[PDB]
Amino acid sequence: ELDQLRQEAEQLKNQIRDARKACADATLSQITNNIDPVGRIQMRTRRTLRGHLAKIYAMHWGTDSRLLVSASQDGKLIIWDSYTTNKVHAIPLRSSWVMTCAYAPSGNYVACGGLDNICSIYNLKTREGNVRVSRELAGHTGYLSCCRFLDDNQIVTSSGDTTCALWDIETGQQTTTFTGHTGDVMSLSLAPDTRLFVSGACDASAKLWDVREGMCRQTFTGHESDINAICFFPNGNAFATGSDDATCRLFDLRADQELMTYSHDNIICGITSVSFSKSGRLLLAGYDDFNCNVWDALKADRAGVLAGHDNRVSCLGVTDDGMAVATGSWDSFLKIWN
Amino acid sequence: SSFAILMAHYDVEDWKLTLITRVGLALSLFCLLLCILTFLLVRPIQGSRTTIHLHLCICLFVGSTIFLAGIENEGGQVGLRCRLVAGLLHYCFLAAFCWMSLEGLELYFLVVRVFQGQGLSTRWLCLIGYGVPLLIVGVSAAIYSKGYGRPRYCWLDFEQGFLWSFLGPVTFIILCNAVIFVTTVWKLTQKFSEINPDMKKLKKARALTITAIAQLFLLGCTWVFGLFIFDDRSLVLTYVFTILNCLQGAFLYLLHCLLNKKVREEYRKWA
Amino acid sequence: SAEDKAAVERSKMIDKCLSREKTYVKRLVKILLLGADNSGKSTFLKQMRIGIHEYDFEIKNVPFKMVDVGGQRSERKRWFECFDSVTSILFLVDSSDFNRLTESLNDFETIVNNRVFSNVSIILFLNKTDLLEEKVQIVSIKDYFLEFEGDPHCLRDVQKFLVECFRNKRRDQQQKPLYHHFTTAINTENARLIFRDVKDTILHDNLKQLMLQ
Amino acid sequence: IAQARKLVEQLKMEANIDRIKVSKAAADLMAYCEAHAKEDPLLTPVPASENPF
Repeated sequence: ELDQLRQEAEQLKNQIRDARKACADATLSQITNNIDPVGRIQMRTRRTLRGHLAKIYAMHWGTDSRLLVSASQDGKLIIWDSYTTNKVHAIPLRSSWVMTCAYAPSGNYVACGGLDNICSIYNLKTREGNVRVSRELAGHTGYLSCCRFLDDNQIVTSSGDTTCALWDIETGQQTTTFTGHTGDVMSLSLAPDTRLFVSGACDASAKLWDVREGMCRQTFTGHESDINAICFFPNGNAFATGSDDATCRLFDLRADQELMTYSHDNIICGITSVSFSKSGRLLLAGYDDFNCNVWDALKADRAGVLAGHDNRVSCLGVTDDGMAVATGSWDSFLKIWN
Repeated sequence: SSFAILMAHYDVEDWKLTLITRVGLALSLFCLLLCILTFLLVRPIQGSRTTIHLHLCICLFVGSTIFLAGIENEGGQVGLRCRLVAGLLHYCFLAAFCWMSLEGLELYFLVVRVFQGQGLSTRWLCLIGYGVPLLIVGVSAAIYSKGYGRPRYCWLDFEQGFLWSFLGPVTFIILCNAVIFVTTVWKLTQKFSEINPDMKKLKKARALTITAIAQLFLLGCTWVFGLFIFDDRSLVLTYVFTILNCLQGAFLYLLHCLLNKKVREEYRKWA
Repeated sequence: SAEDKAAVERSKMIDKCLSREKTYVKRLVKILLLGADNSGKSTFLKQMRIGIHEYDFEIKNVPFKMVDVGGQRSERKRWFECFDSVTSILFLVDSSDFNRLTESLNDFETIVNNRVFSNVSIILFLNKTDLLEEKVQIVSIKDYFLEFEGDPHCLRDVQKFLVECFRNKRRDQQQKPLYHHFTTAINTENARLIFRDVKDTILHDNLKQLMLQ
Repeated sequence: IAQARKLVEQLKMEANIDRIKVSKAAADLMAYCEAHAKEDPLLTPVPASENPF
């Protein structure tokens, strides 16, 4: 009984590998050989956001591309006005080991979580300007690693349960649970149409999930270590993935295989965060070597270097209009680049 | 002419002392400029240590420059410029000793009040090390302004006991820093075996000696040889003080930039 | 322009609050607290007061933060690097319970040998010492540990064996020492013991910084 | 028992997926990048009058 299913799984894996090989006729680099390079890209620090007292582990932009939320080890969230370098809110947290933070697309709520196994929802716009815990989401049996709002009422969280969950904030219940990972899920990325999302876990695999149906559409492999960051392409038909093997990879949903690899011999440190520009031509990646590298997403070439930080660049972020890039680091500073 | 004029209770005169002072002070001024650049540029070593080191080096550089340019008197008459340079030298070297006492206080914060965060900020450090000298120089000038300048050199006056306005603070700081130095050496010798388990005994002696000498040059205990300069009977002590204290900037540069791993790393990264 | 001034004033108030807590942050000492359900961890915490829980208290005007990891293990780099700024690891063990001593030793070996916890000290508390005197002279630790040498009915031999067993689970490059105390969870001297061990650890760090080479 | 059956069923759903050629996918990514290059402030820097930073 067990042997037959074990052999069946191997046959199915071989069939999937054969289909992926059959769909691979011409590499992305070969097709993009004739596209001219983007050239050297120089970005300068426009703003430096100071005020955090410990390592910044997370950061998220707003839909207005002006407001910014950041999370640090000192145990609080700060809402920043990036245009004017003004602190709009400073929200103390019950647990100081926060690892992720989310900003609702409406701008009315922020989320955070970490080793406390809770996704805490804060209402930014209450009566007389008091920020309080709107909802505490419990049900994860491991540390919560990422969270992204779908709307003001539902949110997707990833944890160390090797599972992801879709929540209903009004009821505080897990509407849908996404299972199938074998390692701790470290990253999430919502598709632009909010219908799909990809998750990267500590099993060198990325899984594409359907929010409504709660099933794994596709599984992507190729990495050799723990996937720390993941992000869709702007059109939603592809996504990028950074891991601890000092390698970024670009995966196509429809081709269901890796397209091209972003790596260099001089880079040996892990990748903490990845992000795309507004057109998808640039792949920005944050590294443990205190630096952020800009990659030509179509030619796998280092377009530029963001080298203003003194410790581990732990998070990146590109605004919706693509104007600026925010880099968070372990030196308790956020820098805005153009 | 000689560096021992800062401590001497008489007019010391020796061409050898003057030549030693000039050569050593030129080398020390070069090394102190390097020290200021290192302490202002090397980011990884920034802290209270580096702040006190930098301001001590600044005070030593300014004092040594004023000493090299204007310690000699011409014509045998005490003019206004002689009083001005006497007061400036008094302020500069008293500021250097105040920053040395701040070195000692920080060392106390390291080895006695071990827990960090209980200390003085940069503003308070600057206020102490630059305003206590201002207070002492102002009070001394208000009481006895005629004590600034001599017909031979432009440095205080030993006839009325005015040199003790510089010696007394120096003596107090030296005794306090000696106490904290002995405490630091005792704790360091107690804990070296735990810190470095497999560095043997000869290298133990070498490392302990180098660390103790670096702290000695920080704390100003090398100026204790100048407290016993009253007559020609102390030529050996005078030469010892002059050699050890004209090379103080060079020794500080060696032991706190060339013997620091982070400074060497930043130097390699710069080239 | 009306709203801009109000926004700047609100930012200034937030900055003042952050500056007020910055001095506390730069002066805070963090300790990991690890223990099982039989280790008397709850009684120990209650005596000093008189998911992961943070306990804030002060000993001799020094702010301390004990981080109680309630049996949660992750063996991942992120979970361990969340605790890369602690000065010490406090480990409570039920010294009487010989049947669960191997599990405690295995947990100790898994935790203290991580690369993140290099250059942090270990404070090892062997609780239930009064219960050892009862259990010693009744059962033999050789029945659980065949490598034991000495008199199993002697308390000093058993205590030395326990401390040696915990010390041997630490791999090479032991930069910081291991502190062991034979105490009870209701003892009133425990806070002073932790204070002295942490002070010694920080003195070790300070003198190593004073080291020129 | 249940885990092996679930893994086999999930791999069956993964296998029966309409895949396309990687040439077409690369062409689509190229077309998207070329169609929006003028709308990328990071790729094409904006004049300082229209830069809010």
